[PDB]
Amino acid sequence: KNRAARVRVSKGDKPVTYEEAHAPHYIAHRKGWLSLHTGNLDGEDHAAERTVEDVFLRKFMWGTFPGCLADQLVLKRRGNQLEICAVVLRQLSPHKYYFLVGYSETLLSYFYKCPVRLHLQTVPSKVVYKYL
Amino acid sequence: STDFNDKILNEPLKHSDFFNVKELFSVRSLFDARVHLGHKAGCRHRFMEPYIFGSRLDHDIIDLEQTATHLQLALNFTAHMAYRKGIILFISRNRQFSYLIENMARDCGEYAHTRYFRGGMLTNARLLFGPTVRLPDLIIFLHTLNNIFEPHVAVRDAAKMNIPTVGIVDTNCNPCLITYPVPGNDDSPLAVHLYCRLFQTAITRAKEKRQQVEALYRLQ
Amino acid sequence: SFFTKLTADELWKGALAETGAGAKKGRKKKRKDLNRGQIIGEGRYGFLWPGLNVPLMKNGAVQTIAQRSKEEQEKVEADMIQQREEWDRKKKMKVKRERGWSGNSWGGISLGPPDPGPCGETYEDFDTRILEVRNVFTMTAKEGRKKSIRVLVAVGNGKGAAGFSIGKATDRMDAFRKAKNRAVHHLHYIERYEDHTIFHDISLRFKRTHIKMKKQPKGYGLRCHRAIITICRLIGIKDMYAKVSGSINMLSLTQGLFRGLSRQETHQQLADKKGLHVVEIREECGPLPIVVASPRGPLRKDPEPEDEVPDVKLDWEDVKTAQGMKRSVWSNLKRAAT
Amino acid sequence: CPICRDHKLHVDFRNVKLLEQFVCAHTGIIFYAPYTGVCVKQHKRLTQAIQ
Amino acid sequence: AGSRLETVGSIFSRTRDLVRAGVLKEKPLWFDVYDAFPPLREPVFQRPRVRYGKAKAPIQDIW
RNA sequence: AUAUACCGCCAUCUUCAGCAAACCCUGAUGAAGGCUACAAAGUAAGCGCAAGUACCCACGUAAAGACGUUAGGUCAAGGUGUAGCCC
Ligand SMILES: [Mg+2]
Ligand SMILES: [Mg+2]
Ligand SMILES: [Mg+2]
Ligand SMILES: [Mg+2]
Ligand SMILES: [Mg+2]
Ligand SMILES: [Mg+2]
Ligand SMILES: [Mg+2]
Ligand SMILES: [Mg+2]
Repeated sequence: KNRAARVRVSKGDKPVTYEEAHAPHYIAHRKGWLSLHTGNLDGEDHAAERTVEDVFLRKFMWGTFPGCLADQLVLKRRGNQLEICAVVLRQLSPHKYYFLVGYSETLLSYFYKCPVRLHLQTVPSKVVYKYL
Repeated sequence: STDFNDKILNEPLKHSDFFNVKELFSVRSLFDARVHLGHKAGCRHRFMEPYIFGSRLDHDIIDLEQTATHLQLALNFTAHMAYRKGIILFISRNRQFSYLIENMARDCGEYAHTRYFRGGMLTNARLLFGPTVRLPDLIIFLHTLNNIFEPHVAVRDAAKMNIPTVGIVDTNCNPCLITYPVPGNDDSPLAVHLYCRLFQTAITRAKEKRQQVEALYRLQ
Repeated sequence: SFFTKLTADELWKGALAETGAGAKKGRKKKRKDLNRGQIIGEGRYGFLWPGLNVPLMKNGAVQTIAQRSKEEQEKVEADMIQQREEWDRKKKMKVKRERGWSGNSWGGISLGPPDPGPCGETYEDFDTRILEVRNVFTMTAKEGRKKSIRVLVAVGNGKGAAGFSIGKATDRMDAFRKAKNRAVHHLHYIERYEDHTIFHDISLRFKRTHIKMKKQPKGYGLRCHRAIITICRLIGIKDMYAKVSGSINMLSLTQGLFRGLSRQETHQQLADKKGLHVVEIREECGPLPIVVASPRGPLRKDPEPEDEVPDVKLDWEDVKTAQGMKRSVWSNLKRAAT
Repeated sequence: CPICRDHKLHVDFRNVKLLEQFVCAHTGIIFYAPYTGVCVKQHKRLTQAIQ
Repeated sequence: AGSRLETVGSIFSRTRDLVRAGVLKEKPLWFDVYDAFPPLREPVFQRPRVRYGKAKAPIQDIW
């Protein structure tokens, strides 16, 4: 039986978001890609560098906003600008959210030599698409 | 409001026959309607012996003497429930009279279930209709046997749910669990028509009397 | 390497092995929270960042990046250790469960009032007692030796209303819920003489279970099988003797007991049936008769036959006890209050 | 036992309210020790106090 | 709630007993009507049984 | 070392349409069972199938294929529990 990125059924007790609910074979069918950049297009270079940068960005944001991330990030690249659009929880105080946003922006900008804008969309709780 | 509700509800219970249902039928009328013809002696159910006048050429004769009193009580109870605005649900799996019973119920402003009785329609009502559904306050079996001659499961379900049941019990029917059994024929069109007419008349009389009494008091 | 790091959820999934080949048929560890005891912005270096882990404004002005002394950081570490220990102790404590008929037996354990009904009906006056818990199995086509919990629960209000229900479920709490909810819809009403005992001696044999219940005076207590004691407490019976013989299957005993108690005939019912007064002779009250129940209808003028010798079948055990020949060492032992 | 677990419950012949709890109200017989769980010493004290 | 033990007593008996015990907070709509005009036979359940020995149906032939 | 502790990704029936929580009922309230359409106690959210989608149609091929079985494979993708070496 297939296991890749599938949330196995339960007694209607586990909420799941759109991304978690939809399985890999739905990519580009019912769900888009979490990262958008020109690396993977035909005849485009540095896909490996973009992939490594994206992996580090995810592992960094998840640890910097512990538990505060409601759903996976969305990475967008335009020229050199890097936009990290995140959906977070309305638990941590706005002062701490702003401090973390500024810290992350500055550190990522100085680490990857490109402007980085971190956009936050706050929700009361993890969005529930269906109960599995 | 307590005095108003008391004089509206308890008052008819002070009278032996508040709706004069006795005028709706006579033993001669039942005999003409053929209420007295039962099934063969072989098809006789053990609990219908007290209501069988005898056997004529291996065919049972339901004692219309007893049927008269039983129908008087059943019609009085039905009229009281209709006056009190309870929900009356007619039931019959006889496909011949399904349409007639449905029309009679729709005309008298009461409910009818002549179709396949899905399981749990009474015991599981709070799930099959919503937690706040209201169950029938009286169930009237124009035919207590299903289409395989076993007792209609609605009889057992109503007994479980504490819903009083008026019911026409033939010689092969089981009258133990029917609250008000009216021993009589249930397979002839004349008998079925007489039963439907009597119950419709009783319900309409009760409702009109209820409205008249409400208006009479509220005018005061 | 950093790129091999995973999340706490995946790590705990891999570690606890909650799922696996063994767990399917039952062929030790438990999860812990490693994020509760943390404040965003606190690290081993003991840095104080304004706006994240220390207040941003002090004296109405922005604070500066600071660092706790070595000893101050050690103090914070000791405080964190103390909080961790307190949480660990709060987990170490255990519930002082009241035990039923035995320390590790479910029988006699109280499950509390049944849940309120869909129509807002409340049964807070009721109490639920577990009488049996079986781990019934049944081979399946693919799942093999499936495991299920069969539960029997008695629900009663101590005022004559009491019923019992069977509960089937894979989860024990699910079975408890099912049984204690299904019981309230199957309530009997048990007539109690003087609201403390049955009206007359009851002899019955439900299936292969014989029940011999003897009416007893006030203060006699419940000298009955433990399940019968529980059911009597639920019903509202305080004084009664009861002996169970033959198969003592708990479900059979419960069903037969409820049948007999429901079928008992009241003094008023007897008076109406026989058209005569019901007279009670109490030894403590001397010859003074007490008219416990009288008929509603016309009292009979017939004095009723004064039989010289009855033909009722006598229980050999009862006759033996009356004659005193019963030497059973176990009979009439001193036992805790019931 | 019940008496030894509450030092304020002093068994004296004047504490009739406490003594009445170890005597059957309906028959006036002092409960045997296993009925209440009282140790033998406190049961003997209770018997003497009730008498 | 009610008492779905249709095989124990009659609907009237069960309803009356629960009301007396206080389980049923309010009497059902039909209770008073029934009490005022009870049927000739209490609708107590009764399991049917076949006549085995010399017992026979006391049904006379109409001649 | 341990796939006989696991995650992770999978083989397998599967070229299957069943799995179903929560209710209700039957069996005297036993394990258990719940089927008759000119219908007789089943109702079922959810998952799967299906549907929808890619390829060239609406076809076909892909994809998908639940719950479980074989303690099926992988400690040698990587991580991880346990145990073990640490000149
Ligand atoms: Mg017929
Ligand atoms: Mg122990
Ligand atoms: Mg394996
Ligand atoms: Mg395969
Ligand atoms: Mg394929
Ligand atoms: Mg498909
Ligand atoms: Mg293996
Ligand atoms: Mg191998």
